[PDB]
Order: sequence, then structure tokens, then C-alpha cells
Amino acid sequence: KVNGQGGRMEFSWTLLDMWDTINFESTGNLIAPEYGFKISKRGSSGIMKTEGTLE
Amino acid sequence: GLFGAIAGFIEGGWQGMVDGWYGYHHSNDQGSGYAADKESTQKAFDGITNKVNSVIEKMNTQFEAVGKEFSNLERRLENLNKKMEDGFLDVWTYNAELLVLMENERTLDFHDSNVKNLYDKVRMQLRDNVKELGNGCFEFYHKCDDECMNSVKNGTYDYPKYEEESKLNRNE
Repeated sequence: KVNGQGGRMEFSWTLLDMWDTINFESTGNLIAPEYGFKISKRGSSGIMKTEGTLE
Repeated sequence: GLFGAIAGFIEGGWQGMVDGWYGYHHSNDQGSGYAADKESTQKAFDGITNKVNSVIEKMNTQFEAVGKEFSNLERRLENLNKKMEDGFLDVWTYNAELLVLMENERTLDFHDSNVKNLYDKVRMQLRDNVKELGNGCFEFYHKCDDECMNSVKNGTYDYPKYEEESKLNRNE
């Protein structure tokens, strides 16, 4: 039991190109996206690991 | 020093010259005071600025390490990433500390050379019309007043003109 849960959920992701098409079909055990994230702004950036807060 | 001028005979330096790095002061019955060399000081200053702009800009490009995350089945890849980034930090750190040390030492001895050279430049000019005191000062076998002191400074003190007065004036 993990979080009182013996089951698990395996998630996967992909980048869907502009003008391309994504297809799901399943007979079960499907966790579906209600959403997708369009990339708006692009640029040198990063993920900073810190315990600190924004001033 | 390496050229023996500083903590060599000159033995110390003059808080009384703010005019530049090195230079002279004289005793003329006419007058006395600190005046420092235009050309030498200028040269040294230029060379130094060139040295610092040469170093600080010799790392313009230089290694910069940003981020990464690995799974627990990626452990080798992680260790490799770590060893590499660490490795480069070590490398550039060494390069920097070392370059600083060298350029420092070379800078100080550089100043030495400047001084000793200025001195020898004066000596080879005035030579037999004066006694070298060995302390880094020139005692006169005649009077050079001040215009001609400044002629010593400008580089032509007109040797043969003052030759004779000292030629007989010396000995004794």
C-alpha cells in the first residue's frame, strides 16, 4: 500500500507537432488528458533547485 | 627585487610623489621638490592596463555548468556528468589562480625593471659629470640649475657643454 493504494499509474508524455494529430483509443485503464500545454514563449531558462522564496 | 632597484639600493619609496609611479626629487640651491617621470609612468600604466584587460578577457568564453537530473537507473550517467562538470571547474579554477600568480610576480619584477632601467638611463647620460652615491642618487661635479635639471628629465642634458667645469671641478 502506498497512499493506501496498491494500484499504480504510469504516465507518459509527448510533443505534438503543429498541424499533427493525436489518437487515443482504449478498452480500459486509460487516464486521459483533458488538456494539453501549448508552448507560448521559448528561451534560455532553467529549473533551479532551492529551498528559498521569491522576494 | 629581481632587477635590484626596489628593496635594493633605493631601499624604500617616496610618499611625497603622487604625480605617478616613479620619478625624482632634487636639491638645487635654486629649489628642491618631487616631480615624477611622464613617459616611463605612462608606458608602465599602459602595459599594466593591457595586462589586466588581457587576463579578464582571456576568460570571456569559459566553462559554465547548468543543471541536470537523472533517474536512479541513470547513476553512471549522473556520476559522469558530475565528474565532468567538477573536472572543468577544477581546470578553470587552476587556470585562473595560476595566471593571477604569474602575472602578479611578472608585474612586480616588471616595475623593478622599469625603475632600474630609468636609473641606468640617467646614469649613461650624466655619467662622468657626477658621482653615483650608490643609494640611487647623483651628486654633482658642477651645478645643473633648473632649466637643465628639466633637461635631464627631457633626456638631453647637453653633456659636453657642462663637461669642462666638472672635468676640472672633479678630482681633488
